[PDB]
Amino acid sequence: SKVLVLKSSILAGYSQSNQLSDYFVEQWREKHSADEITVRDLAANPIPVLDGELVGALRAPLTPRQQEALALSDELIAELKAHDVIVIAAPMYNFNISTQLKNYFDLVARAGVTFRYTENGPEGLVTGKKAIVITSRGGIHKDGPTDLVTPYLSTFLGFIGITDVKFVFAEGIAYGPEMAAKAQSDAKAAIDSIVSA
Amino acid sequence: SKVLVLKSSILAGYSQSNQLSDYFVEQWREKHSADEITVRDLAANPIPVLDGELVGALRAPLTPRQQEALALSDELIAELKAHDVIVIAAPMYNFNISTQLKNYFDLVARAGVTFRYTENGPEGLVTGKKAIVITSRGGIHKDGPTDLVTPYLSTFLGFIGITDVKFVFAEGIAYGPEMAAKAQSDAKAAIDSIVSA
Ligand SMILES: Cc1cc2nc3c(=O)[nH]c(=O)nc-3n(C[C@H](O)[C@H](O)[C@H](O)COP(=O)(O)O)c2cc1C
Ligand SMILES: Cc1cc2nc3c(=O)[nH]c(=O)nc-3n(C[C@H](O)[C@H](O)[C@H](O)COP(=O)(O)O)c2cc1C
Repeated sequence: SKVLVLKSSILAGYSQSNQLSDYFVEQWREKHSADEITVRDLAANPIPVLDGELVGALRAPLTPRQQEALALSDELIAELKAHDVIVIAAPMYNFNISTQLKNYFDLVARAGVTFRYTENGPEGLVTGKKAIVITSRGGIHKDGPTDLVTPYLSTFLGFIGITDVKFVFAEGIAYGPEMAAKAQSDAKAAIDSIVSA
Repeated sequence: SKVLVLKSSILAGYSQSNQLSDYFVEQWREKHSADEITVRDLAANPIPVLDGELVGALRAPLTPRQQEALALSDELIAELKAHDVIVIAAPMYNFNISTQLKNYFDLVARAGVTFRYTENGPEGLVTGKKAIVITSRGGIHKDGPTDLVTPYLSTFLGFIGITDVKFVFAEGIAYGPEMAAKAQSDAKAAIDSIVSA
């Protein structure tokens, strides 16, 4: 089986979500040693912003910049469709996801490729996947009205076919050492229950 | 009084939200001729993505790139604080706002500048504003679970102090000519009720 890990924090080795993604990988390698794991760091190797020129590349001959972004989109969709387990690190910045992750989403969502229209609605074409979202927050938003990230991720992932999503939260990072420790400990325990399922 | 219009679509003169923002400006000029209106097109003049280098500029001496982004952030916050009425065009792309608008948000949200921490929580420092969100959608999401854009905008704007927000929806653009006409007509009528309040 095949695991894809998508890192999206801008805080590099200080990132809470990267430390937790790295813990997931460690645990996965020990407990499922035959599985191949690919890590894509969307901050280290940024995906361009979706602009008018790029959306044209996805939807006459293309400019160099456009051909290249189509190629990238194809590469990213191919990689997603190639993996069985999708781990998405989704730190919350200003009540949204990171722009790093977003730009990835904007190249992956493509009609007739990752979803298609039917009579009874759109349906996703990325099938058979199990996702895990590792989402870190300075504050505490879980199950509250200020967490749009969680439902947005469920919505966006479901749209492209990924309806089996498990969320791992690391909240209250900003609230001192007991709380930041609690966040790590709680997230790791959640990861452990997933890895040993 | 002073009106700031923030355009965020990537579809230029084909943009539904830009056409509706332009209608708002037209109507505002006719009905409040003394008011000064500023239009900032976040697609035409893009704001950089918030990355590790830039967040450093906001939070030792800075690189050229960092000083410049601080300067930009200061300019954007100064402009926002200078206006009374804030019109934000928020087309929905892949269940989020545009990255164009987002990058603006990521430079405007700054502790001790647009919000501050207190004992009873954070409180916004952009006070006295009236916002209008003009949000366009191919589908129909209003009051449903797939509209995270609306609560995200309320949340993010409220965080920085902008708690008086009125939403103008133009939905079902993608559903043929009666529906796209309906969207325009319904949005314009909503704008009209706002402009003549
Ligand atoms: C740009 C910026 C924006 C942030 N916005 C929020 C916020 O909306 N809500 C919150 O609870 N924490 C916020 N935080 C705190 C982060 O969510 C917290 O540091 C989390 O650990 C980030 O994950 P990371 O370390 O993997 O990048 C923000 C941090 C930064 C850098
Ligand atoms: C990149 C892309 C993504 C889109 N995503 C959605 C979507 O999530 N939901 C929806 O209802 N419409 C979606 N649409 C349709 C737009 O919301 C619709 O065309 C709206 O009119 C866009 O505003 P604009 O013309 O001002 O840019 C999308 C369009 C594009 C270009």
